[PDB]
Parts: sequence; structure tokens; C-alpha cells
Amino acid sequence: MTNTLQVKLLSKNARMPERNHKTDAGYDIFSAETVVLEPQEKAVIKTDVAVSIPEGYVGLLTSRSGVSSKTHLVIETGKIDAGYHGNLGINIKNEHEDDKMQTIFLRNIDNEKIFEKERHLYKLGSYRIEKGERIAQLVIVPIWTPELKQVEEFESVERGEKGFGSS
Amino acid sequence: MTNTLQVKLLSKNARMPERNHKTDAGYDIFSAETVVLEPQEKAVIKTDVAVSIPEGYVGLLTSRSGVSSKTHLVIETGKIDAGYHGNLGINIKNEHEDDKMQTIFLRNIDNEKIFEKERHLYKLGSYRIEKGERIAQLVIVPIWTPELKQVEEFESVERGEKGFGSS
Amino acid sequence: MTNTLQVKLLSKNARMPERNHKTDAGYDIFSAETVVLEPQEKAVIKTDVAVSIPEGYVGLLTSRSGVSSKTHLVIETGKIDAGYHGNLGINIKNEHEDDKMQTIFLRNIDNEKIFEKERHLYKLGSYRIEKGERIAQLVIVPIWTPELKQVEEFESVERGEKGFGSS
Ligand SMILES: O=c1ccn([C@H]2C[C@H](O)[C@@H](COP(=O)(O)NP(=O)(O)OP(=O)(O)O)O2)c(=O)[nH]1
Ligand SMILES: O=c1ccn([C@H]2C[C@H](O)[C@@H](COP(=O)(O)NP(=O)(O)OP(=O)(O)O)O2)c(=O)[nH]1
Ligand SMILES: O=c1ccn([C@H]2C[C@H](O)[C@@H](COP(=O)(O)NP(=O)(O)OP(=O)(O)O)O2)c(=O)[nH]1
Ligand SMILES: [Mg+2]
Ligand SMILES: [Mg+2]
Ligand SMILES: [Mg+2]
Ligand SMILES: [Mg+2]
Repeated sequence: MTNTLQVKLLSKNARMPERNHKTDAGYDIFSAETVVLEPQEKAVIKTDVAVSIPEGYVGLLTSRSGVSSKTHLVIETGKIDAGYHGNLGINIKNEHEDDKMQTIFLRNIDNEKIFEKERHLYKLGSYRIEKGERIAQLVIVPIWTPELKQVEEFESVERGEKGFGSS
Repeated sequence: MTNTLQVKLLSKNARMPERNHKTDAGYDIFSAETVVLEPQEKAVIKTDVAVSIPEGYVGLLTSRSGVSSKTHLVIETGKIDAGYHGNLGINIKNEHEDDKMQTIFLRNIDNEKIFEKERHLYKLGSYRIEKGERIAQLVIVPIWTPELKQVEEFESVERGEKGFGSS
Repeated sequence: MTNTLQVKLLSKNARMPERNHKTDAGYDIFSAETVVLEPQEKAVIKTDVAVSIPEGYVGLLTSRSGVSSKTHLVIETGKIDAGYHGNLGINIKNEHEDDKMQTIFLRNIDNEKIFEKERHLYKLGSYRIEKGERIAQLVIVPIWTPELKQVEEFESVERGEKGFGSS
């Protein structure tokens, strides 16, 4: 049949993607690892989840408005090709500045201070993404993949070359 | 009928979205508030506009090439679910560095200095987004929302696990 | 016929976009110029390539997971309107911090040090994008462009106003 997406859990640490509502457009993706990201630090957070997006579609592995509005964790949107059967990685950076100051509080993905019994010194603006937290979503859209034809001029001429804030 | 989108203006400060051309793919969104963003400062700029995206679609509340190329104002693309009837917020950050230096000129969304009769000291790289300025656009695309089926291996095996700059 | 996209090479420095696989969702875009980007520096890298996206579609000129995961080069996704026949520009920023330190090594788009016989002093975190390197991709998706109808309340009431990390 159609209207079905294959998903493969690559470890015990993985979790099956879930739609929040029937109305909602994507599936929440869970982190399969606990990671501390210092200011300006980049990482590819593993999900231990693979999918088989069929042809004529592309998967947008993208941020959640809750995480992106509350924290300086920035997720560059991954375009999951209709073929990539590997481990989905979340391309992330802590875009907080490295101002050289210290603190004893990490911050969670809701920007709340993490209280812990054992005291540790962290760089200010550091985040902990915990195993099993919702940090991304996958929205699947159809694509158009025609063959390209080189030309010296186009088929028809109103917008033209105007762009980059021309109105 | 179909081919119609409901829009609700939540205040006098709101404005109806507009297509720039017939050719263009999205609707320009207007700020309903005047906001100053210092370097590294994050905000959710209200539009006082709500919409009812019908099911099988998602709305991409996204940047304009003019604003994003000229300024360090970065808009994280919001995915407006086919259901969210609330106030559309523009998830924004001033990604200019906080170098500790001062100036008397704010900068507008075209990166032009704002001249004002009364002198004030601002942090360098600060922006003023004025009420009624075009700061974002909404592009609506169809989505594919199938039911997920867990598997141990996929239906067919060429790309495979290769990614993250493998070619 | 349909299922064809017109492309126009605006100079000798341009190159025709290419699909990596048959499975893949987009066309790799090549830089038509050699550019050095210092920390925090913004640019619009020219491709010397134009396209005619037909109506009912939009082109996402977007990052590659290889470049974005390995370097601090951030590409803001351009929405190419179904009409824009101009030179496609890659809206890019070097999001590496300006920590005031120096080095003799530029970095390429794989984050590898560039060894050169003549010694030069660069700012730390500077990148060289060379003419003919793959720095972006174009994914084309269909759009929905209805006429807007203003209302005081919506046609039907479960999600409602809930958002920005409400679950
Ligand atoms: O965030 C991401 C982005 C991409 N990917 C995977 C999916 C995609 O099929 C694959 C390659 O994506 P891109 O074509 O955008 N990156 P690049 O062109 O550099 O790699 P390749 O040379 O393999 O195409 O990497 C992720 O798992 N997470
Ligand atoms: O920039 C934005 C992003 C999202 N939104 C709204 C639209 C969407 O329906 C809602 C939730 O979007 P996400 O699912 O991407 N964020 P999150 O998953 O954190 O919130 P929720 O738990 O409500 O799904 O927030 C905005 O108004 N502006
Ligand atoms: O990265 C980009 C982004 C946009 N563009 C072009 C394509 C698009 O048709 C045109 C305008 O895009 P936007 O509507 O998103 N920018 P803006 O609304 O500021 O400019 P205009 O006033 O011309 O619509 O600029 C690029 O070439 N590269
Ligand atoms: Mg959600
Ligand atoms: Mg526009
Ligand atoms: Mg920054
Ligand atoms: Mg590719």
C-alpha cells in the first residue's frame, strides 16, 4: 500500500517518532544521547532512527518553535533525501556567545536552570540535551524533480531580475 | 469553496498579508509592534494576525532575502500547523556580536542609520523593527502525513547510509 | 512539454546544476567566485545561474549538511519565486566568533586547513569558498497560493492558540 512510512530503530536508545495532534504537520524526533553543548559548540546529535522516504518527497528535519525561541540552540534544517536509510542526525549549534564567564548551572532545552547536588563549573550559556527529549521534528513535503534544459533566454519575460528587497 | 485562506486580525495594530506579485510564492507579514533588538537579543515579534491553514498543508513563516542579507536579524522558520489559530509570532534573534562598543545610531531593517533629533546611546549593532514594516513572509506547501510502520529492514536497498558530505 | 526547468548560465564562471543521485531531492549549486569570509562577515555569493521556476512552485536555495555541519558557514534559505529570472545569490554568513586571534591557515568548506607556499596572516575562523565548489542545493516544492478572506472567527474550533512548546 501507499500512505505508510518505514522507520527503523537502530538501538535501544532510539524512540519512535510521534505526531502531537491529528492536525499537526510533522513527527517529533527524540535525542538518543545526552549531550552538553558549550557556547559556539557544534554537533550532530544522533537519533538512532532511520527512515525510507519514498521518491517524489523530501523530509525537512527541522527545529521546534519552543526550543528555538527559548534557547540559543539553532538547528540547521536537514533535507532528508528519498533514499537516505542512515541514522538521522540533528545538525545543531549553541549560538550563545562565549563571553568567558562561568556558572554552576547548565540550562535545559526550556532554558530552565538544572539543579544538581554535586557542584560543577560550566561555561555560561551551556546547554544539556538529555536522552529522550524532543528536540526536532520531521515534516515531509512533495518535490518537483524535472530534467534541466540550458537556454540563452527564457520562454517568457514582470519580476525579472528584481530581488533582495526590491520592493 | 476551496482555494481560500481564513485570516483574523487580532488588533488595530495588525495588517492583512499581501502577495507582492501574482508570480510570487508567499504573503508578506507585517510587524504589529515597534521593537529594539540589541546584539544577541531574542524575541517573538507579534503580528496580531491569526490564520487557519487547512489539513494536508503547513505554513512556512520565513525570512525575506532583503532583511536577512542586509542585517544580522535571523528569523528561524516557523512551521505553522494546520490547526494553530493563535497569534503568529516571528521567532527572531539579532545575531550581531556584542563587542561592548556604543553608538548614537540604531539601524533599520535595510541596515540604514536612523537619524533622530534627541540623542541616545545604543549598543553597536542594535536594530529597530518599526510597527508596520515587512519583516517576514508566509509560504504554504502541501505535506505528506502517513502512518508509521516500524521495521527491522527496509523494502529495498544506492544511497544507503551515505550522507553529511559523502560526495 | 512539462517536467522541464529552464536554466541560463550568465557567464563562463557558471556551472550547470546537477542531481547527485536519481533518488536525491535537489540540484547542487556551484559558486561562480572565489571568496574569503572573515568571522561575522556576510555576503551574497553569486552563482551566475538563473532559472525560471514555473507558477505553483517555489525553489528552496538551501544549505548542504556537509558544509553546515563541518563549518560555521550558515546559509539562510532563499525562497526563489516562480518568476525571478535573475542571478541566484547564496545568502551566507561566517558565524564563527571574532575572538581577535590570528593564524596563517584559512579553512576550506570541509573545515580542512589550506596549505599555501606564500605565508599570509588571517583572522582565526576565516573561510575560503573557491570558484566551482558545491556550497548549496536547490529543492523545488509545490505551493498553495489561495486568496485571503478576512474573518472575525474561524470556520471550526483542538490545537487553537496553543504553541511555542505547549506540550
Ligand atoms: O540534518 C541532517 C541533514 C542531512 N542528513 C542526511 C540526509 C541526506 O540524505 C544526507 C545528505 O544531505 P545533503 O545532500 O543536504 N548534504 P551533502 O550534499 O553535503 O552530502 P551528500 O554529498 O551525501 O549529498 O544527509 C541528516 O541525517 N541530517
Ligand atoms: O515562528 C513560529 C513558529 C511556530 N509558531 C506556532 C505555529 C505552530 O502550530 C506552533 C507549534 O510549532 P512547533 O510544533 O514547531 N513548536 P513546539 O513542537 O515546540 O510546540 P508544540 O508543543 O505546541 O507543538 O507554534 C508560530 O506562531 N511562529
Ligand atoms: O538567497 C536568495 C534569496 C532570494 N533570492 C531572490 C529570489 C526571490 O525571487 C527574490 C526575492 O525573495 P524574497 O521575497 O524572499 N526577498 P524580499 O521580499 O525582501 O525582496 P522583494 O521585495 O523583491 O520580494 O530574491 C535569491 O536569489 N537568493
Ligand atoms: Mg510539535
Ligand atoms: Mg517578497
Ligand atoms: Mg552568533
Ligand atoms: Mg547533495
